[PDB]
Amino acid sequence: ALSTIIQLQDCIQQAIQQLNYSTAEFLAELLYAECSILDKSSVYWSDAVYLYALSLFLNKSYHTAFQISKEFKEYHLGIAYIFGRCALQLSQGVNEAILTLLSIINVFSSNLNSNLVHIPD
Amino acid sequence: DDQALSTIIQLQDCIQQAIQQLNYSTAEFLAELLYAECSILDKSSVYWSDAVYLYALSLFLNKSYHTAFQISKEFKEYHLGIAYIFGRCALQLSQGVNEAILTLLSIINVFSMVLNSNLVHIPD
Repeated sequence: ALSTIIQLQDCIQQAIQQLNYSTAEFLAELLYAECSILDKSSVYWSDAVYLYALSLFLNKSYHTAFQISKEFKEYHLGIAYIFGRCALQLSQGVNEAILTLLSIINVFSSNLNSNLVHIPD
Repeated sequence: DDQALSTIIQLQDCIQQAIQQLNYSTAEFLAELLYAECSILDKSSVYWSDAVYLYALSLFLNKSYHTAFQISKEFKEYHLGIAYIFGRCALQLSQGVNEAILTLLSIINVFSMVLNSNLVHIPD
């Protein structure tokens, strides 16, 4: 049952793209709950975590997305970015974000391609 | 004039790129620059409307709701996105809601000036 979660993630993309906030809260949480059970290391799990964390961060809920991205910052670059921005907003856990973002920078330096919305280059 | 249009287009792509990421102050400055540059061009041309809409969106995004509300109130009828920004500001401040209603009712009833555009956050 991956078509339904793909459709709902695309729906989340469309909703957040329409500058609609707290609409993506329910759908992001639905994706989080659905994908927490199927796997803990699949690409869909990381995608759901990242979309959820984006939804909480953009809806003035920082003290939750903070820890949510803290748990799985090392899996996806967008999760680490959300963690760092929420750390800047809340002035907490700066060092861990520094280490994670330094590590992703060295990966580019040393001799990741998800195209989801609001993903920084 | 040959390069004048290219600069405006490049600036528009720059603002869309900046808004796409969570980079808002740069979007603020770039939208301000485009809005200032577009002053010479006549109100009939689309570019003024797109620049005003982008500036209003950037002002709304930066929590400066009052300035976005005023700017959108100035040219609310020209573009649909300006009306959207007016409605968002009206809900956020509860000021001038009646004008927002008289604009949105007309824009919704007519659909079902400039109505469609390729820019970011163009409402459906």
